[PDB]
Amino acid sequence: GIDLRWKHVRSSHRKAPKSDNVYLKLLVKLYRFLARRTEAPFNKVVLRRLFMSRINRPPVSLSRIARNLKNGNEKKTVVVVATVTDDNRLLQVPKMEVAALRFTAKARARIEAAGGRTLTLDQLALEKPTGANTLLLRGPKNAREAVKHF
Amino acid sequence: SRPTVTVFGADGKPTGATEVLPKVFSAPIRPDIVKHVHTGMAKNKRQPYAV
Amino acid sequence: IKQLDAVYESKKGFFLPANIVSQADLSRLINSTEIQSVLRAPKGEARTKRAC
Amino acid sequence: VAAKKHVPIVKKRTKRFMRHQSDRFKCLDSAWRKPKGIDNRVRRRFKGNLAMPSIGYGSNKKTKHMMPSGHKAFLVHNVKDVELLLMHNRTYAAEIAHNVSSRKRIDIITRAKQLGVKVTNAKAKV
Amino acid sequence: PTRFSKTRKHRGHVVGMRHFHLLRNHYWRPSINIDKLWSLVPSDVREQYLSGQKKDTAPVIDLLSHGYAKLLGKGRLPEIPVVVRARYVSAEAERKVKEAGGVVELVA
Amino acid sequence: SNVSADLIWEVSRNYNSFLVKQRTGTFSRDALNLTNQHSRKHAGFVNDKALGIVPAEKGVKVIAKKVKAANKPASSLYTVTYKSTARKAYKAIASQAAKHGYRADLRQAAVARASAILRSQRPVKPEPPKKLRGAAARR
RNA sequence: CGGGACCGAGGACCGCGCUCUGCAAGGAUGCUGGCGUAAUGGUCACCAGCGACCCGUCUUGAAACACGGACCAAGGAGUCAAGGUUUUGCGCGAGUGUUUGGGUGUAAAACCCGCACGCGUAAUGAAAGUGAACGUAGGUGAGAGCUUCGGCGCAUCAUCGAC
RNA sequence: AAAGGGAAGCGCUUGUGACCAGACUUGCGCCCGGCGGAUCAUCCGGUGUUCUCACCGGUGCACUCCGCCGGGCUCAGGCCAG
Repeated sequence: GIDLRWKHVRSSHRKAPKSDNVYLKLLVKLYRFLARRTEAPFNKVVLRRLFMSRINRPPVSLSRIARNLKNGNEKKTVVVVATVTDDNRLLQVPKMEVAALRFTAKARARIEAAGGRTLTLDQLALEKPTGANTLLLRGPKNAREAVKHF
Repeated sequence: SRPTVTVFGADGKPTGATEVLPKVFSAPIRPDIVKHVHTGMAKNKRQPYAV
Repeated sequence: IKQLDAVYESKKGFFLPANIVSQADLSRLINSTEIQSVLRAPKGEARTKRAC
Repeated sequence: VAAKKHVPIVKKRTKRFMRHQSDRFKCLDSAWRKPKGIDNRVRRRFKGNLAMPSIGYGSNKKTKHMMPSGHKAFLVHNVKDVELLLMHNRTYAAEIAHNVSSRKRIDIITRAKQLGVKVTNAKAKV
Repeated sequence: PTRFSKTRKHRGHVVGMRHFHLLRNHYWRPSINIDKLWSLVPSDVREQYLSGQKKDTAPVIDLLSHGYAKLLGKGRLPEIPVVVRARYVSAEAERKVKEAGGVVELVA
Repeated sequence: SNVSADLIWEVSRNYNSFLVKQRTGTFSRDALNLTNQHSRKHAGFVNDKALGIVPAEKGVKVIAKKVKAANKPASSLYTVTYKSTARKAYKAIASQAAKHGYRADLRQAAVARASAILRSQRPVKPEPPKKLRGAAARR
C-alpha cells in the first residue's frame, strides 16, 4: 500500500454544455477547434462561456454596452455570450458592432436603427478568429433574487 | 431574391407556375424544443383513471 | 403555400425566431480562408507513434 | 469465411457468479445478487467464500463480444437483415432469431452462403 | 416521472395599529419614474421627438390612462417639453419636468 | 442557412429509421451507406456528396448524390450500371469517387463494396458433408 | 563464461543508436514433428488435497442474548396532490403568463382571440405620508479580456463617498 | 447413473466417467496446356455527369479480354508440441 494523505481531484468545471441545442453543439465544435488551433485567450474564454448555464449567463443590456463603449472603445467589436436586452431608459443608442449569443427583438431593432451591426458568434468567428479589437462583456451575475436570498 | 417552388398538376407534371417559398421554412430546426412540446402535448387528450 | 405567410404574420405576440447560428455549414466555416490563415501549425497527427 | 486476425481470446473467469445460499434454497435463483447484510461473510470477503463480481474481471477490449471463432454475433430476422453483413463477413456472423420460420431460415442461409457470412445456427429446423 | 426518481435506485437498499375592513382600492396609486416617462409615448413619434423633427409641438401624457397615479423622480429627462397629467407627483419629479421645459398638471 | 449536413447529422445521430442497434454494434440500412455503419463519414443520407452501391442482375449499380438537386428527390441520383469486367467496374467507381474530389475518403469502401457484390454473384461451392463425432452422435 | 524458470504487450515506415554490405538499436521470429479429432477446449456428476459458522433483524463500542425463518407459487411496502426552495434544460425578456371565458374544430385534441388579473418593473414607515444621478451613474486597490503598448477595464471582491 | 465409518451444502485445483460447442475440409496469386464466348485497346455518334469522368450503339477477328477444366509453383491456412 501507498500512503496518500492528499487526494487527486476530479475536474470541478463544465467540459461540455448540458443543453441539447444542436446549433449550440455546432458552435461548441467550432470554438473547440479555434481554442485548440489558436493561441488567442479570447477563444478559450468564449468556449468556456458557451459551456455555461443560464444563471451563469446573465443578460447584458444596451445601456451597459453603451457604458463600456466610452473612453476609446467606440470602434471595438462587443462580444457577449448571453442575451442582449433592450433598455428603454436609454433614449439614444450609439452606433455599435455587437456579437451576441442571442438578441431580443427590440434590442436588435434599436441597434440596427442606430446604424450598428448585430452578429452571431459564428460570424464573429469568421471575422475575428483571434478576437482582435474586441470588448468582452458579462452581465451582473449576482443580480438575482436567489443570490440576494443567499 | 427569395427561392421559389414548382407547382405540379394533376398529371404529376409541372404546370409552369412557381410560388415564393414561405419564410417559415427557414426557421431553426430544434429537436429539443420539439420533444419538449410533443411530450407536453401528447398528454392533453388523456382520460383519468382511478380505483 | 400562398396563405402560409399571412398565417404566420397574423399570429399575435409571435415572430419567427432568430437562430443563434448564422451559417450552419461547419465545414465551410472551419475550412474558410479567414480561419485557416491565422491558425497555428499542427502539433501532431491523428495517430501518434509509440515512443517507448 | 475465416475471421479477421485477432489477439488470443482470454477469459479471466469462465465460472459464473452464483448467489449466496441459492444452493440451499430453491426459492433463491442462482443469478447474482450482492449481499447487503452488515455481517455477511461473502460481502466482507472472508477467504473460502464466493467471489463477488467486479470490473477487474473485464474482458480485453479487442476481443469483447467475440465467439471463439473470432466473429461477433448479429441477430437477423430476414434476408434484408442478413444483407447488412455484406461488408463484415470477416468480423460478424449471423444468428437467426428463434421465431423465424423454416422456409425463411432456408432463404437466409442461402443468401448468407452467397455473401460468405457464417451462420451460427444454420442446422436448425432441418 | 417515476423512472427518474432516487427511489428506483434505492430499491434493494431500504405590529402597530389594526385596520378593520381594509379596502385596498383606497390605497391604489401605482407610480412611474421620469426615466420611463418617454416609453409611454408610442415608438415612432417618440423617435421623431428624440431626433428633433418636432420643434413646435409638445406631447401630453396622461398617466391615469396608462395606469399610473404618481410621477416619481428617478433618472433624468431630455431637454424636450412634456405636459404630464398626474394625480400625484414628487417634488424632484416636478423639478426635473420643469427643467426639461414642461409642466406637471394635476388631475383627479 | 438553417440546414446543413452537420445540422442533419446532429438531428439524426441518436435515432433515425435506418438505425439497427444491437449489443455487438450499430448498423445502418441506408442505401447511400457503404459499409452499412452508423457514422458521419458513412451517413450518405446526411452528407451532401454521397455514394451507394447495390447489386444488379449482373454486376453493380452505383448511385451518387447530385448537389444541385437535393430538393428534387426523383432527380437527385446519378445512376450508372456496370455489367462488365470487375477491373473496369473498380476503375470507374474509384474514378467517380476520387478524380474530381467527390468523396475521396470513400473510394476504398466503394471499391470494396463493388468487389463484395461481384464476389457474392459467383456460384457457390457445395459444402463438405458434416462429420459425425463422438459416441451419442456417431452411434 | 555457463545452467534454469515465466513472459512475447505492439502491428507499414518514421526515433535514439551501434560492432554500419548489416544489427541483439521505439515489445518473436525462424526451422521441424505428430494429429486434424472429441486429441486440445467446455459442461455435468463424483472422488481427492487445501480452504470455508446460518441467514435476516436488534443492541451497544462491540459480541453474546433475544426475535423471525418446514417448503413452493402468486401478491407484497417512500406514492399522489397542493405550496415553497435550490439546481438543470427551454421560450420570451422590462416584461411575462393563450386554455376563467370567447372564437373555431376532422370535436374531451389541435388552432386562434383579448379585457381584466397575477407576478416582476420601488422602497420605506405603526401610521399620516414621503419616495431613489454632484460627477462620462463617483474615488481608490485588484481583476479576465482587449490594446494604437500610452492605456481601456467585464464579472466579482475590498474600501471611501453620493441618493 | 452415482455417493454414503456420528450432517450435508459451498470456494480453489487436478483426475475419472458421461455428454458437448467450435475450429478444420482449402483459398488467393502466378506459369503452362485445352476448351467456350467476344461487354479487349483505340476511334466515331448519342446520353448522363462530379465537366472529365462514365454508360449505351457500331469497331475487335483473337500474341487482346472474360470464365471454365487439367497440371506445376509460391504464399496464407486448424490443434498440440520440439
